[PDB]
Amino acid sequence: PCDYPDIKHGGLYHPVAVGKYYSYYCDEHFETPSGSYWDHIHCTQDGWSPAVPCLRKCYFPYLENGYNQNHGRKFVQGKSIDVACHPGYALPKAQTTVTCMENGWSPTPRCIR
Amino acid sequence: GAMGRLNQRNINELKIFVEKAKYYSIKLDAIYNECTGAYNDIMTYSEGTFSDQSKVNQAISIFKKDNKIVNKFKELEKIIEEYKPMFLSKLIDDFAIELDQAVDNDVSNARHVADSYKKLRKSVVLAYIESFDVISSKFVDSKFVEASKKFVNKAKEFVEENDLIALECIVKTIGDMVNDREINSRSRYNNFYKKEADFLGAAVELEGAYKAIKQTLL
Ligand SMILES: [Zn+2]
Repeated sequence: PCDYPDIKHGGLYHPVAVGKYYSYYCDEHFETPSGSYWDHIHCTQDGWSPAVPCLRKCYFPYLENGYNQNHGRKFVQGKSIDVACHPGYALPKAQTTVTCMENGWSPTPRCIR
Repeated sequence: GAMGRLNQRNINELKIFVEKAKYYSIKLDAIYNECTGAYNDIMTYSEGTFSDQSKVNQAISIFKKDNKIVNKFKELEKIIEEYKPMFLSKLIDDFAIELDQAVDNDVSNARHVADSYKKLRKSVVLAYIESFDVISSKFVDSKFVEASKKFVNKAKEFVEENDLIALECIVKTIGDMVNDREINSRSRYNNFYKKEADFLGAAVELEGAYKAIKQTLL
């Protein structure tokens, strides 16, 4: 009922039936819904129970000519943050909000001229 | 009367300069925008917390890609080479080598590249002010040399606060002067940059001298 699982951005420590479970890890820049490097993937009713097993983490960069209170802070997929630049510089396309996503920040945070 | 003829040569050798360097801020902004990502990543991961060598390497890839950034620096020297030979030529050549010898995964190596870029950028701005300086220096109207000295001085202080904002302001302001356009003393950045107000004041004093010379030739 739950065929082989593939941990996008991770893998298994090492056909299946409901109730069985396998331990899995996340690659360097991802963590688990619990915030850990590892956890169980559980064969359930609606497939594997951690639907999305590994979730990306984003560190907010230092921004040349930016307000940089937030530089270094860590965010997790789905988390956003208010970006602002010094007068003369600006986030592109008049945007003000950047969002941590599977492949990283979107859009990328930078103060342009 | 043979003084007028010389004041005109001055005014002319200045208008030529301003026209040739007209696009200076616009090309440095271009460079800045293409590089602000890389320099950001390098500063982020040269801070002692965590490191992404892939990122710190893509940073280096953006600088060296097609020897383009270096080339865009060479274009800006070409404009000011006439006025101030081998100001920048040394520091551009130096910067190109550092990027070649840039070693993969060495973060202290990257951060040297970032600091060198950030210096080379300021140097490019200073070379505009230096080129202005050598031209206004040769003016026989003394009141203009006095104003020009003060303008150079306040210009350089504005650069040390912020090089790209100082330059766009210096280029806009002198472009206004030689085009007989009124110079506004009111800040264009809501007084965020502390050096603007006094530079604009020097720019008004220089307008006055410039406007005094032009009336000699009527
Ligand atoms: Zn810091």
